[PDB]
Amino acid sequence: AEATDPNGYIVFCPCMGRFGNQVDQFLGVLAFAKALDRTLVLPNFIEFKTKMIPFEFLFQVGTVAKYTRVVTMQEFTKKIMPTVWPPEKRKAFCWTPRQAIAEPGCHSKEGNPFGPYWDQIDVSFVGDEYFGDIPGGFDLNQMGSRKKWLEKFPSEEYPVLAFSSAPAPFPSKGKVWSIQKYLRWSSRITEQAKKFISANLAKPFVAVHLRNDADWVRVCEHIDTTTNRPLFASEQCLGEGHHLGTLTKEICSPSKQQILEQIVEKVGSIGAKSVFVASDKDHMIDEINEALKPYEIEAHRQEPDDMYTSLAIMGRADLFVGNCVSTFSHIVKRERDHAPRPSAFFGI
Amino acid sequence: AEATDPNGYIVFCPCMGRFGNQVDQFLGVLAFAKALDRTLVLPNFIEFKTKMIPFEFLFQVGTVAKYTRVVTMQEFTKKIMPTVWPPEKRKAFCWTPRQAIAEPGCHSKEGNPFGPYWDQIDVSFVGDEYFGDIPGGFDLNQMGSRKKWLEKFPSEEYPVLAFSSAPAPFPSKGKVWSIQKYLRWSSRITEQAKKFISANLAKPFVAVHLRNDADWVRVCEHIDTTTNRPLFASEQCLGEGHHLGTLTKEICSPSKQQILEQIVEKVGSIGAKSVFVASDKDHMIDEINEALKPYEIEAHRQEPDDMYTSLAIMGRADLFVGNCVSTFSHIVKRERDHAPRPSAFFGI
Repeated sequence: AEATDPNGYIVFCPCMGRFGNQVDQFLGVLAFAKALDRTLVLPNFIEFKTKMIPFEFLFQVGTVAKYTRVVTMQEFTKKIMPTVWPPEKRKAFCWTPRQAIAEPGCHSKEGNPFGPYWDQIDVSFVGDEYFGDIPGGFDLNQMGSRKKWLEKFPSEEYPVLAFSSAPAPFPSKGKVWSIQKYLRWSSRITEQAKKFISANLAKPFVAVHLRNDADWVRVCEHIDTTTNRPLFASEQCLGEGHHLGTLTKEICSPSKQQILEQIVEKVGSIGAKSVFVASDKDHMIDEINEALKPYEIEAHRQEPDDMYTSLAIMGRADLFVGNCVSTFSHIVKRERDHAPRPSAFFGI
Repeated sequence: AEATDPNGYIVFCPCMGRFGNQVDQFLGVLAFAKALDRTLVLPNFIEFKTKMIPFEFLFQVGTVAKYTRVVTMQEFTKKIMPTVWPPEKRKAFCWTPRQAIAEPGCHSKEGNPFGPYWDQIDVSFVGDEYFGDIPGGFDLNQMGSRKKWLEKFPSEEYPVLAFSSAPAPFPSKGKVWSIQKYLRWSSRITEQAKKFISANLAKPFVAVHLRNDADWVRVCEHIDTTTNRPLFASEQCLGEGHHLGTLTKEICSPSKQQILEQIVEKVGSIGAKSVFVASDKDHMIDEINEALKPYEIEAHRQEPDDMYTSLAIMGRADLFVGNCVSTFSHIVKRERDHAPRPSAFFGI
């Protein structure tokens, strides 16, 4: 006999993008759950090898609970689902019906990682509900929107709002960035971060995020400086709606020369004794070491490059230099601001 | 030098479902274009063999123009696109960014028939815009929604609103059904309809729509009579929100016996001299002929079964017996009501 939340629950797939995008929307989902006053089922994060990673393996449940009411996916499946969310009542929630690429619907389980995510917790949907007629959908930005959610999907009939995709803005709104202070790395991640730092990174150290795979270069070469709209996390350095300047290809994709000059500069600025590099592809260790040869310091990376432990290391750095467009860099910026530790971005 | 509409244009893919669903949303799109006061680019309809069928091959442009301002796809590509919609300005419009199954976006051209549709008219998108923050999206149902469309997407910057999917409710709202009176079959279709009738269908004739492929049977066996919500076109026989009765599996998927009894009954009722059958699969010609043997009349079908000419034939029938759940049957019902000719449905 489990006593469940009378207001009910939200559960969702963090089904868009890599970890950067997933954390970016997760901040919004926390706000949305708080605003609706429903318990948030903490997601399994998704990694592409498909691997589901429990929230609690990465971040501390105790800490996130200081923002809003939460349960782990483990608690939800074992303790909550059996008494309030039987298989006959499992409905998925999306904006509008869509054509499968099956009747018109959300297609919550079509493709990867959509299907694997829900299959991980033995969930099949027996119907869809739509929220497009609630003004702003999940924004809660508009008058009567919050109440329409309560009106349209009452907890008795709808104890679980299960979302096909994260019910949150992408990219995240400035108002949710500070929620990052409630994402505290797990003990395992923090131990690993500390071990690496003591083993390889003489203090003070500069940590850098480099983004340079072909997919990334393609997005950067599309930038329109005349319209100058946000791209991914670009507002982190340029302000809301870019009121501070123009997003350039130099900012999105700094050249090897631009990277090396700016690293040498930042090392000089703080009298750094080591450099840490995290990258999606080219860590430029050999080129950076060649550049820092006169300072008698070296650059170090993780092998293999553990995404989560690298974020934690960058969070602990004496100085962080990130890529302004990258949501992965945005995790670091927000942690350093709120979890203020000095940060900088390439080309700004 | 073409003088174009200062208010601009709407173009869309009828990217959901077979022709029934496509016409169902098209009625809504006509209303939406009318409400926004933008010229509607008439779609190419989609058939799965992927084949694009020009609007004007099926329906009369003159007739639809009596509802709202329209141009054919041919006019749009040759006369309009070159002066107001250059490749650099071709943006797609959807509710929210989504994950491709590519950066987050509408993915207007991912899969089939999405990609082939836009490739048919040589359109590639260079960016996405979202409309989820306009209350109700394309509903225009809500106060300030119409004006937010005008405010957010002005014709100067946005001369073409190009939609990834039809910007219309599915299933269609009762308020749009009467718009079907502005869909008048082309001369080619009507000639073919008449030829078949004179050749095979002694008057008066009963026309029947039969739906029975495996995919269909699967949807019908999911019906919940206790919640009794609309399914596809079911409101055509049961009223808005089913205020008239309960949608049953008998209505959705009538048995062979139920079909045969009800056909014999309807033939009796009007002293019918022939039967016409249109089906997605089993036309039951041999079983129906066995049943009508005592009336000395026969059932006839088209070979191969031309979807469009069959709808036109059913529209002209002395009595139509349709499937209440089917949007294909709903085309017939609405034509007979508005284009009132007698209609009936199996199991009601």
